[PDB]
Amino acid sequence: SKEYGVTIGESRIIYPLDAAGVMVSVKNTQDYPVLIQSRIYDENKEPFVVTPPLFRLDAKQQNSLRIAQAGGVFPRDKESLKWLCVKGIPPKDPDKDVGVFVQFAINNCIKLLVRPNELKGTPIQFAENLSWKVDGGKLIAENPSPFYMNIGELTFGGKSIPSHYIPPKSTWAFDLPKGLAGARNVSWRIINDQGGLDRLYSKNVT
Amino acid sequence: ADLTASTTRTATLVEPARITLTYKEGAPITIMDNGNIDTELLVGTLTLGGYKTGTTSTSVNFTDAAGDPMYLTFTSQDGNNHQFTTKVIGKDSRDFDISPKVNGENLVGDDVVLATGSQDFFVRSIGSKGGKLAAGKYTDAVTVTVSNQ
Amino acid sequence: PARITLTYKEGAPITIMDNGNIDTELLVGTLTLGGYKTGTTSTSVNFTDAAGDPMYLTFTSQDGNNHQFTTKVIGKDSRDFDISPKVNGENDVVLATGSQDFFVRSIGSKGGKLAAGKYTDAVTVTVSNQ
Repeated sequence: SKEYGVTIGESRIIYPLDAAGVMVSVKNTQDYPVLIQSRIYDENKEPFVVTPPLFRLDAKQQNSLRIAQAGGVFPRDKESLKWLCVKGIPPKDPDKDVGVFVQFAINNCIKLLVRPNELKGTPIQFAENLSWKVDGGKLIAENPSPFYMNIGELTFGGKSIPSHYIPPKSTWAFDLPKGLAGARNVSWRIINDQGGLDRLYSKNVT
Repeated sequence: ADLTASTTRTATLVEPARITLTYKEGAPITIMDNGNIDTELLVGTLTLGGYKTGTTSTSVNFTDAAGDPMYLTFTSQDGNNHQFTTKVIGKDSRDFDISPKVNGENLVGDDVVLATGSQDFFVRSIGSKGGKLAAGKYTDAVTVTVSNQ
Repeated sequence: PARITLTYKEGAPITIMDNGNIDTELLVGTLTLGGYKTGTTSTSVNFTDAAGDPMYLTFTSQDGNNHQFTTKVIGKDSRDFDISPKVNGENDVVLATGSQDFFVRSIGSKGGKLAAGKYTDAVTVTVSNQ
């Protein structure tokens, strides 16, 4: 067996817009040293600086990364979403058969939620305000709040739906597995700012 | 005699993002009489863990240098660039086939919630579209990217 | 005339482990008690909260699902020996002159897996023999 693991000390970063920086811990949970390669991507999967961008982290050790905003311009009436990806790069390493040798590396990615000070409250204050419709074969969540509604559990007609975030002041369309005909109740829970599953809300679709 | 004061304070508890991967090698691969390898061989078994319940199969992406959507490509080490492809598949709780993204696309099944605790994926051989695989050592270096909810 | 003051310094965020509990002996925060009479001792100090569990201060989740964890309250005298004030009625050292820090140290989940988020406790101190 080959074993790999990378732990980031939080499951999301709430980055107060225009703050100088935040620290996040990364932990090499393995028995060999790794290189820790840290990168930020925009919401599309592809201003913020992560220091150090590459460094060695010995077996079982933990270090801190600093995420710093240097300039850039963000809307103030909603959160913005970026992604911080932390990759653990492990060390590198018959006239009749095909021998197969594969090395992996984990790239652990978490949401970097840029939050204007101008917004009032937090997502758990508004989690109940999601509304739901079925249209064009899909279940549609509308989020009137200025926060990403980071759904962590979603059930429609008693069937689990793979969650995804609902962007602020906008919507998200979820695919429906078979046999949901005439389903009515949607129950969901968001993930709070600290990564925990929040309380359960329920409503019927329109 | 008695004097008092009071205050109400808050503690913050966080859930980190922990990801693990265990890879258990499969059997060596025999070249058959006509020179092909067999399809659907268990090349190895990947167990992804540490993730929070609710994490989905579309949030997991296995990538490599060849970047062939839906496949991981293994390449000889002998300079001749013999290749074969494999797929990455697992089972959901109903025993239907599912797959994580491989080089950005899903080969099979709908998006599903990963099994609680950990999820097994199987690397299974497809074939070579080149034909004529030589005996030898074949490698790939695969990044598993998990986009935490 | 004497006035008791109780302030607090939050410590680091607490990491929930894979098994849903927290580690022991984490510095959850520091309570600073001041204003008591010269000579006041630790058995004259009683920190209480709603849960009212003897020896422990209990922190409870704000999400209405009632996750809780317990903590203990221990300070240090100038020999670095532990000072144990009563907590909900149960633990003897002279407090430092003027004011005394008390460290709130983690024990564990009261049961079940803890959900990340904010947890609260409203604490009262009663200082007797003043």
